[PDB]
Amino acid sequence: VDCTMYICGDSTECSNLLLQYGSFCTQLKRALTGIAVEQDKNTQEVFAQVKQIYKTPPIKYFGGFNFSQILPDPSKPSKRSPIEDLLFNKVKFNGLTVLPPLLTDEMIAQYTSALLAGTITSGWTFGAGPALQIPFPMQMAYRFNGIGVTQNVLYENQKLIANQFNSA
Amino acid sequence: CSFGGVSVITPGTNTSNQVAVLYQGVNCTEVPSNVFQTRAGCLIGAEYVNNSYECDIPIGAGICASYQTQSIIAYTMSLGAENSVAYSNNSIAIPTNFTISVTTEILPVSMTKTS
Amino acid sequence: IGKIQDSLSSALGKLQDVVNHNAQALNTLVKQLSSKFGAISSVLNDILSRLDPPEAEVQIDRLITGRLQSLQTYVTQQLIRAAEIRASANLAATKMSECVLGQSKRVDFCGKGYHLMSFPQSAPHGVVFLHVTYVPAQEKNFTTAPAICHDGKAHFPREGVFVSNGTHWFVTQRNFYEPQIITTDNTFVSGNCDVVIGIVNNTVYDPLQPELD
Amino acid sequence: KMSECVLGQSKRVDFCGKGYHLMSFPQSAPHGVVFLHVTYVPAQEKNFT
Ligand SMILES: *[C@@H]1O[C@H](CO)[C@@H](O[C@@H]2O[C@H](CO)[C@@H](O)[C@H](O)[C@H]2NC(C)=O)[C@H](O)[C@H]1NC(C)=O
Ligand SMILES: *[C@@H]1O[C@H](CO)[C@@H](O[C@@H]2O[C@H](CO)[C@@H](O)[C@H](O)[C@H]2NC(C)=O)[C@H](O)[C@H]1NC(C)=O
Ligand SMILES: *[C@@H]1O[C@H](CO)[C@@H](O[C@@H]2O[C@H](CO)[C@@H](O)[C@H](O)[C@H]2NC(C)=O)[C@H](O)[C@H]1NC(C)=O
Ligand SMILES: *[C@@H]1O[C@H](CO)[C@@H](O[C@@H]2O[C@H](CO)[C@@H](O)[C@H](O)[C@H]2NC(C)=O)[C@H](O)[C@H]1NC(C)=O
Ligand SMILES: *[C@@H]1O[C@H](CO)[C@@H](O[C@@H]2O[C@H](CO)[C@@H](O)[C@H](O)[C@H]2NC(C)=O)[C@H](O)[C@H]1NC(C)=O
Ligand SMILES: *[C@@H]1O[C@H](CO)[C@@H](O[C@@H]2O[C@H](CO)[C@@H](O)[C@H](O)[C@H]2NC(C)=O)[C@H](O)[C@H]1NC(C)=O
Ligand SMILES: *[C@@H]1O[C@H](CO)[C@@H](O)[C@H](O)[C@H]1NC(C)=O
Ligand SMILES: *[C@@H]1O[C@H](CO)[C@@H](O)[C@H](O)[C@H]1NC(C)=O
Ligand SMILES: *[C@@H]1O[C@H](CO)[C@@H](O)[C@H](O)[C@H]1NC(C)=O
Ligand SMILES: *[C@@H]1O[C@H](CO)[C@@H](O)[C@H](O)[C@H]1NC(C)=O
Repeated sequence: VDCTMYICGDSTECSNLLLQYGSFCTQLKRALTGIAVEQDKNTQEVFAQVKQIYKTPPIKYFGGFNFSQILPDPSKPSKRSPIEDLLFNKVKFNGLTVLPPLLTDEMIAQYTSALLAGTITSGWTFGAGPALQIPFPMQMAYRFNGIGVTQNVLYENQKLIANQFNSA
Repeated sequence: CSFGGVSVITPGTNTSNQVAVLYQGVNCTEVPSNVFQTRAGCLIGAEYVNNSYECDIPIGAGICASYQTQSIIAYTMSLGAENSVAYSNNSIAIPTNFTISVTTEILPVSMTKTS
Repeated sequence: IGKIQDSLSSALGKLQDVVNHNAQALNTLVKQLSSKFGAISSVLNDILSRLDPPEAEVQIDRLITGRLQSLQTYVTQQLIRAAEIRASANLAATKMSECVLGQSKRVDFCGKGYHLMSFPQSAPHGVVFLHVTYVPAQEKNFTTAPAICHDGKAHFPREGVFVSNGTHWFVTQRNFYEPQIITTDNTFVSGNCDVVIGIVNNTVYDPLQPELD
Repeated sequence: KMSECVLGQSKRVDFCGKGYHLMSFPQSAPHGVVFLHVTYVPAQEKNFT
């Protein structure tokens, strides 16, 4: 908000009278500018949590499990996924102005798809260093160990577990 | 009729005294070389290149500026490198060495007590 | 540790920022003692010298209202800035508990890598943590299998991964390459080898069987 | 949450959904983020001595 243009607004008898109040309008513009600079740091801290922009391999077959509804859609200008397309369809004046965000949401969708391909291809290794590939069934079996289940319970029930994931 | 803020982009007076100017959300045909139209306004005094670097000075809507190519330039920031994991249904990568690293983290705990 | 000392001796912007903010507000408070707010001057010894008491009340009230407004704006913005310093100190108190008096498993809470240990250092109005982490390096690829079939049974590693250097099959631990012969001491058995997908055929060595004989 | 539920596996109870956290996937929303948490839920118990 332009303090002077909201208050006075064009007139000139009002600007000289408002000049008598000191730095009340400089403080308000500083306060609003700090807020706007904080909104970009919010988004940088949530989404730019990845060194490289990782890609999934073309074959796209992770021991079964089916991630097609959450991987990016190549037939789109925005390259969003099917669920990211569902989510985006559900949500000048007297000195007032709206600034645009630093990151487009194409860029945000590109950060999220890289976080997804890091996880589906390397498990948790890309979050601690270089991405180390591992087959998805074996990564799922490592995770079953982390909750205290023995890892043949996964390999002997792989198809059922993959069907339950797909239905959910 | 048109109003908007004016911003000045500078590489720092310890580097140069050249400057670029952003007229915020103003159509670049009604401002009063390099005139460049952005989703964030009209930029004057920077040339638009086709490369893409890491962001230096944030302009907005995906556009950043830098003093590189000097002068001031515009472009679209870089999300990051490009790493391609050689994923397969029977391949694994295992580390053979390690590094010990140490980093810092700074946090404010207090401010000054005034009366 | 020798490089922290160079990089600092040659970065404390978050501590500088809170000092600057407070000074910029205290200066704005004093610089308001010289505005009229719609009066004849900014000095009470000038309204009490060229106005009679019935006329100086009206001019003193215009200053009182302005100065009260400015003081109360100062006091609101300090409450809002202190509520933010409070959350930072609450996070610092949790990091001192969880990274300095313990080893954390939370990812990216005590550095980037695998947390080993943390050291505190005092700063002007805050604290610096030095985080020591482990980072794996220099990876190779091998080929893997989920289980090994032998004598009609399926074997799984007790705490590792089965790997192959091209012709032979070993067990490693998952974060550091150190291959071992597959025996019945580092694997366990469950089931027959036709329900797992990806089983490979290989021999699992029994230590007693030869040694005894 | 993005650090601890997407870049790792969490043992903190209820930080990444109901059940034993297996893994989590992020999706971008307008001005926000959506987390799809995959968890393991035990079922069909029997009693024993
Ligand atoms: C992953 O799941 C999707 C369903 O969400 C599959 O796509 C559907 O497949 C059925 C038949 O299996 C078709 O009738 C639908 O028209 C498909 N929907 C589409 C293409 O949007 C998809 O085939 C699954 N992936 C694999 C590899 O099987
Ligand atoms: C693991 O990495 C370390 C480096 O961090 C290697 O040690 C270095 O070896 C080179 C060549 O022999 C020396 O010039 C350096 O002085 C060594 N560094 C240190 C800190 O001593 C080590 O050889 C690697 N190990 C393996 C098995 O590759
Ligand atoms: C693991 O093996 C893969 C498979 O070859 C290697 O990835 C390939 O590396 C070459 C050369 O760097 C590239 O041209 C290919 O594009 C890569 N991907 C393929 C072939 O899918 C990788 O370098 C190996 N990793 C290690 C650590 O040796
Ligand atoms: C895989 O590792 C094995 C080590 O057990 C290699 O086989 C041995 O290699 C050494 C040196 O070449 C020989 O002295 C041994 O006779 C080999 N056999 C055994 C049973 O130890 C094997 O060459 C490695 N394969 C590859 C492709 O590197
Ligand atoms: C792993 O070993 C088993 C047993 O040695 C193999 O099973 C035999 O496979 C041959 C060829 O398909 C058949 O003629 C036999 O009847 C099988 N015997 C039994 C008991 O199943 C199995 O094929 C081996 N796997 C691989 C990939 O070679
Ligand atoms: C395990 O046994 C207990 C009883 O010891 C079962 O709880 C009983 O459930 C029945 C049927 O709902 C009730 O009529 C009883 O009153 C319950 N017992 C008590 C003491 O309240 C329990 O449902 C059984 N669970 C399983 C999985 O078998
Ligand atoms: C600022 O100026 C000093 C001396 O003129 C120089 O050493 C330093 O590199 C300059 N900083 C930048 C960012 O150019
Ligand atoms: C500025 O005005 C011209 C003339 O109508 C128009 O062609 C152009 O699209 C306008 N700018 C933008 C950003 O639309
Ligand atoms: C950038 O690349 C595009 C490709 O469509 C081209 O048309 C344009 O002229 C290039 N810009 C410059 C400044 O060379
Ligand atoms: C892996 O994929 C190959 C295709 O190249 C296929 O022949 C093989 O059966 C698959 N094995 C597993 C364990 O998925």
